[PDB]
Amino acid sequence: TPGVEHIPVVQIDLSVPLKVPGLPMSDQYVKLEEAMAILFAVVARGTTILAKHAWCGGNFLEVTEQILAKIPSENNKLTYSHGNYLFHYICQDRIVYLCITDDDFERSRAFSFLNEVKKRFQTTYGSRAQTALPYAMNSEFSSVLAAQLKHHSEN
Amino acid sequence: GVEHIPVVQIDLSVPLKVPGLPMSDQYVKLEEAMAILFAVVARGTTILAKHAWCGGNFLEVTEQILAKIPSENNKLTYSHGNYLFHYICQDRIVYLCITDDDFERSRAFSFLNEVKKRFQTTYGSRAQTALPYAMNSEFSSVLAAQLKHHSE
Ligand SMILES: [Pr+3]
Ligand SMILES: [Pr+3]
Repeated sequence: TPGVEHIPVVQIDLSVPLKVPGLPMSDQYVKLEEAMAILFAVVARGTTILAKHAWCGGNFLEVTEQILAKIPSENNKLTYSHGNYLFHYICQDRIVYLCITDDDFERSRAFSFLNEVKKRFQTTYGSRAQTALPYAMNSEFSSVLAAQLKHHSEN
Repeated sequence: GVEHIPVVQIDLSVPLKVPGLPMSDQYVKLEEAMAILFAVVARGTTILAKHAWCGGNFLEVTEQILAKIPSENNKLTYSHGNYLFHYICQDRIVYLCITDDDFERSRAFSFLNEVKKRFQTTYGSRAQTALPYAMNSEFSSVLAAQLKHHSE
């Protein structure tokens, strides 16, 4: 095969630079197909959902009802693993902030998302969340959830 | 950081189904010196065939690249971040590929010359006029085969 240093290498700028999916540590790694990020997010109290949002199709409420039934009411944080998906939540003052993500998504990014959502939900709705009825916050908040889902799934 | 937070296996009666996602997660350790990641044939800003080997915003970037390339014949490599973009423009048709920053450029241009030869013998003068993605269904697989070959 022939010779090429007569051909220069030019530095250029890009508005949207190239992002190859890989791993969050090392950079000799590539995924041969797409990684997806946060698929679904829900705020709940115990077994009662208050707001939600999904990015695409999925039996998210079916699964969410099964999850919430398992989570203890005492404060804590945790990740559940099933098939190719992970479920991350924070329970605080009995309110659960949960999301569902590709197995290939960085957990730390997931919990940052959850902390952010919590901060906004708590500043927006305060004590109301302790008593509010099913889906009470959904019409207003789902769109907050959708914007954060987008934000944290890119950057 | 979240290493302290455990990861627990659970079981479900009715498990999660999300249609429209890829069948699996395949990660490779990257042959930085033998890894052509993407290849595209275009006329000016109009793409005619393409093929990607791995995940990436290749069409996003490709639109930004083609915008920069002058129409007169020439060959060149562009550098951005950890990647290089190598092209041959000939009779306005652009043959471009994307690779790591440490890849052997001579291998890239060999690939590009090969692809050009085939595209030109297969499609001849059509390339001057053919509509967007017109050659893609049939040629992407030629691109994929050569991509595989020149990466090994
Ligand atoms: Pr996956
Ligand atoms: Pr490198």
